[PDB]
Amino acid sequence: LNDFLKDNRNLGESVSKIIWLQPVDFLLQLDIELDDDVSDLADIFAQV
Amino acid sequence: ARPLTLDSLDFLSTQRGYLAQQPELTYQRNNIRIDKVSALQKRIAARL
Repeated sequence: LNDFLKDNRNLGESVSKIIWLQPVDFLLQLDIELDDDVSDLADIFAQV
Repeated sequence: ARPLTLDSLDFLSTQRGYLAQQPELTYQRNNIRIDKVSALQKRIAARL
């Protein structure tokens, strides 16, 4: 990022502050009912 | 529907027996005799 910011500086402008957003855990509660004739179960988990 | 907690070989026997005895099962749809598995029991087993 520092290398990119150095070579992509416009005339009269600069990045005076770099802020990183912090993660907050988002524990989503989900209840899903499948069809009676499901074939692959690991596939649905990946899709979900 | 495909079994989820049952035996694969046992499940195939139900389906093949269901198809093989179609003439008898529906002709005797409501018949019951002593010492013979009723057609109602066979239909329930095949469906599940």
